[PDB]
Amino acid sequence: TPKKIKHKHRKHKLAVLTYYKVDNEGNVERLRRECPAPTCGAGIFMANMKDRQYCGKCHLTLK
Amino acid sequence: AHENVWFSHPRNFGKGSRQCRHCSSHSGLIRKYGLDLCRQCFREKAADIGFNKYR
Amino acid sequence: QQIHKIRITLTSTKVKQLENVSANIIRNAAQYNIVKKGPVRMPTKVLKITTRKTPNGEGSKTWDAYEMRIHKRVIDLQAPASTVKRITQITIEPGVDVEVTI
Amino acid sequence: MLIPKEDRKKIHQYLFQEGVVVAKKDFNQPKHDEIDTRNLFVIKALQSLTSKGYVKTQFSWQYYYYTLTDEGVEFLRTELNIPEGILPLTRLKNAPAE
Amino acid sequence: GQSDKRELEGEVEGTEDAEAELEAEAEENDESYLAELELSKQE
Amino acid sequence: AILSKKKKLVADGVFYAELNEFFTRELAEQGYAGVEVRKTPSKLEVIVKASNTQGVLGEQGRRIHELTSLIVKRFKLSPEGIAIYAERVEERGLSAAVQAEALKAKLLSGLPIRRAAYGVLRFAMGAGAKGVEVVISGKLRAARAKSQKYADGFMIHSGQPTRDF
RNA sequence: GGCACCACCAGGAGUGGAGCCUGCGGCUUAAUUUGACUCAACACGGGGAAACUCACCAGGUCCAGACACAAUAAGGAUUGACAGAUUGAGAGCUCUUUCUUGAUUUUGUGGGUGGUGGUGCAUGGCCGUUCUUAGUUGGUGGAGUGAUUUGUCUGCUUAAUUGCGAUAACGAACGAGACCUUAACCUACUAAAUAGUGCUGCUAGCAUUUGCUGGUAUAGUCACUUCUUAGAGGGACUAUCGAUUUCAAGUCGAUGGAAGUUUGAGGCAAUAACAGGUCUGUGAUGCCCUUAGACGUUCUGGGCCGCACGCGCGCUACACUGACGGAGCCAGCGAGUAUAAGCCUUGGCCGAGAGGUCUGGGAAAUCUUGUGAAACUCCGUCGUGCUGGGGAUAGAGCAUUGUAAUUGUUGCUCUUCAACGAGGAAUUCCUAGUAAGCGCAAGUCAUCAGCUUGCGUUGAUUACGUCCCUGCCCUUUGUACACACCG
Ligand SMILES: [Mg+2]
Ligand SMILES: [Mg+2]
Ligand SMILES: [Mg+2]
Ligand SMILES: [Mg+2]
Ligand SMILES: [Mg+2]
Ligand SMILES: [Mg+2]
Ligand SMILES: [Mg+2]
Ligand SMILES: [Mg+2]
Ligand SMILES: [Mg+2]
Ligand SMILES: [Mg+2]
Ligand SMILES: [Mg+2]
Ligand SMILES: [Mg+2]
Ligand SMILES: [Mg+2]
Ligand SMILES: [Mg+2]
Ligand SMILES: [Mg+2]
Ligand SMILES: [Mg+2]
Ligand SMILES: [Mg+2]
Ligand SMILES: [Mg+2]
Ligand SMILES: [Mg+2]
Ligand SMILES: [Mg+2]
Ligand SMILES: [Mg+2]
Ligand SMILES: [Mg+2]
Ligand SMILES: [Mg+2]
Ligand SMILES: [Mg+2]
Ligand SMILES: [Mg+2]
Ligand SMILES: [Mg+2]
Ligand SMILES: [Mg+2]
Ligand SMILES: [Mg+2]
Ligand SMILES: [Mg+2]
Ligand SMILES: [Mg+2]
Ligand SMILES: [Mg+2]
Ligand SMILES: [Mg+2]
Ligand SMILES: [Mg+2]
Ligand SMILES: [Mg+2]
Ligand SMILES: [Mg+2]
Ligand SMILES: [Mg+2]
Ligand SMILES: [Mg+2]
Ligand SMILES: [Mg+2]
Ligand SMILES: [Mg+2]
Ligand SMILES: [Mg+2]
Ligand SMILES: [Mg+2]
Ligand SMILES: [Zn+2]
Repeated sequence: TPKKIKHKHRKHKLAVLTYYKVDNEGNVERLRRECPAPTCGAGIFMANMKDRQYCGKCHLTLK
Repeated sequence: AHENVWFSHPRNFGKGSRQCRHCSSHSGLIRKYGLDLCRQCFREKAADIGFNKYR
Repeated sequence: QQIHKIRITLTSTKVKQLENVSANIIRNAAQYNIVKKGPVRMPTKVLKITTRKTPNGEGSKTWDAYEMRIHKRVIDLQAPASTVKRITQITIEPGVDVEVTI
Repeated sequence: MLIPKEDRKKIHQYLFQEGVVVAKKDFNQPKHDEIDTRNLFVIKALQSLTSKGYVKTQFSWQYYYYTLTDEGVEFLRTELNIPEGILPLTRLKNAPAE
Repeated sequence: GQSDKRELEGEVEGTEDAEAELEAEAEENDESYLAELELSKQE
Repeated sequence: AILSKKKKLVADGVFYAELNEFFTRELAEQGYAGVEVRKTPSKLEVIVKASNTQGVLGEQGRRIHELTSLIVKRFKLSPEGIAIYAERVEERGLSAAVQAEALKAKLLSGLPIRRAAYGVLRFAMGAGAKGVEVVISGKLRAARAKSQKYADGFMIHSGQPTRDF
């Protein structure tokens, strides 16, 4: 078999900018349907992956 | 994932299920009276344990 | 919880200290007007282990035969429970262990 | 080794206060029976500490005997941000018997 | 010690170590804030 | 817990063998001779015989206190159930354990074998031993290994008395 | 010269001949891991391997690479990850996939660490062998310039350099012997409701004579220690008497004795030595190799069992001194568990069996257990026949253990019913409760004992001698060897 390469972490550079929006003279936006599991809660967001939404704290997907 | 595969094979009721008290061995184990010692490790500890040669 | 038919079980590897504790208790059960049964010599247990001499696998097939002896004696006493325990502390020996069951 | 900071903490407040640690040689053991973390974490965490001259290590009959150096009480005095009243438990100047 | 020397100067040197140590050791015999509290004072 | 009579006496013996080697590895430098386990009500007296009773209880008995804690944490013993005492060996010359450990600390210093070997032949006899024989085998700078024998006085070889004297 | 059943003699049992079990070589293999080659390699590495063990093979994961640096790095160094693809795999192993953790950590440098990787011809320790043969050594004295020698020996005797004796030797030490363990004796002590017994309470059956067999008995709050157990002792020292002998050491006969072969058997065991075997027992080691695509370690599957062949340790047998079928029915050495990870398992109940199930006992002289074992004995069937000897090979089916039984683990049922009609040249073991049968327990062990280590049941023939073969020791001798004829 050919030599394999281990996976390396792939950011976005400030991935967090996309999770929130700011209304001119406003309050929190809460854009990425935060997880309702008791483990996560605020600051833990779902994943706009496709036909599912994933949160990394508790490994679960929706729709 | 890996934790469910790493060291996943059962390691009970086997020879690899047990080891020497002193030399972590799998071969030549002595289980009488719950010694759990390799037969080589027993000779070097027999006097200390309290086993002596009389007959 | 006064007078009590009490059994004391003595086990050890060495017979000299076992018989001294056994004799010392019988002696102390003499000056004290107590009735006693023993000592009773239980059949000695020979713990035998037979290994091969060679750490490797070469040579004449020679074997070690190690041995251990366990001698067990039980003595029955008719005395109150407080009295028997203080006798045990009087005749305490490091080698011999004592278990007392009512 | 990748130990969570919280699991590393419990290893240090078991080593300080009873400055000795005993660990059986099994890497997949869920609990070292004294430090609520993996047994392997205890071995590798203290292998670094004995690697950096803060604990002595002795091995006999598939068992680890970790003892805390006098140099290590000062190290956990500062890194743990603990009060400078130290005396782990071994260094309680209990004195021996003659 | 494969020589007439270094065992000669091994015997007299070996024996003076013990005589000095037997006598030194036989003279040696003739002559001879806590922590958990601080973790709880967060009241 | 509930342990048979045959296995319980063996467990006490197995405990002595493992405990003795632990002291041999840790207190090798202090001329460790042997250990005596004195069981007693409400306490487990352990008597260690060493050439140097200053090392074993160093810095206000730091070592014996930090060393007895290592036995409570490994055999799940109650903290009060064990007490360790360090006792000096009276006649060091009559203890082959002390003489062999003493030999190791000299051979590791680059000292010639002959000076080390004659140092134990005369030290044992000075303590009053009837006889002594030292055999050293191995390799020293030379590729081929050899064994040497320095006897002295009277030595017996066969029968029960070798287990007694 | 001398000793010896790892030598023979007189003999017994055999093996080699057959089938199968197992080990070794070879062949084969993807791998069929490896050590060992006369005694002293070949049922040996406690090596009875389905996984593990595991070292081999085909693949797949992890770092469990500590620590000082340097780099990268919070505007995130990095770790875990659903779903789908991929994969043998519900391995985020990898790929699409954006979520998550947060200075623990990723990369480079040194430095480590780990190896059933190599070297037992670098070593420790251990073990085997010369060899358990009887040998080894120093003080004073004699001899010699000396290294050395005598002591340490012609003879007799012994298991023995162990003793008598001779004696330039005298007097001694290790080894041998003494010593330790075990087995056999003690109606003499010490006691025993975890051992046994007689009586006695209470109780059954049978003949009625008051007897014979039982059960019960942890209150009969009995008696006893012979049998059983084990601690303190006693007992054998070749004792007494006959023979022989240097009248010595001893040896052979009787008598007494439990024991008269060192009373039987073992355990320990000297001076040196071997390139003996093990780094595949060790968190014992030096050095070399390897160290992230590992030779580390782990998961899955296979292999160590693979088969035209030679060799070694063994088991069934070749029948009638026997097979079966019923009936009789006696040991000893031992082991045994808990919130486990499941021990020994009776008794009851199912099942032809194997086996299953429900209770109970036992951490044990208490219960399994009197382990009611097998050879064996009695009465029958068979009737010299490849037969009812023998039970391979194989087909079909039923249970147990285990994640997993296919290359049948093992057990059970039916069927199939092969070589073998006592084995050439050779060669092994053995002298009294010995050989031979015959089983049982413990180790390995979830399951598997044709293996070992022990134990007891039945129980002999033939020596109690020798140097003829073989091996070893001593003395004399030769030597150009001393790394010592592997010269
Ligand atoms: Mg060890
Ligand atoms: Mg030197
Ligand atoms: Mg002697
Ligand atoms: Mg002897
Ligand atoms: Mg013959
Ligand atoms: Mg063999
Ligand atoms: Mg396997
Ligand atoms: Mg595997
Ligand atoms: Mg491996
Ligand atoms: Mg290793
Ligand atoms: Mg060697
Ligand atoms: Mg002389
Ligand atoms: Mg002279
Ligand atoms: Mg002269
Ligand atoms: Mg002699
Ligand atoms: Mg009764
Ligand atoms: Mg004997
Ligand atoms: Mg060699
Ligand atoms: Mg070799
Ligand atoms: Mg091996
Ligand atoms: Mg790998
Ligand atoms: Mg490897
Ligand atoms: Mg295989
Ligand atoms: Mg094989
Ligand atoms: Mg095959
Ligand atoms: Mg054999
Ligand atoms: Mg046969
Ligand atoms: Mg029959
Ligand atoms: Mg029984
Ligand atoms: Mg029959
Ligand atoms: Mg037939
Ligand atoms: Mg038949
Ligand atoms: Mg058949
Ligand atoms: Mg014939
Ligand atoms: Mg023959
Ligand atoms: Mg022969
Ligand atoms: Mg098998
Ligand atoms: Mg078996
Ligand atoms: Mg075997
Ligand atoms: Mg001859
Ligand atoms: Mg010559
Ligand atoms: Zn071992």
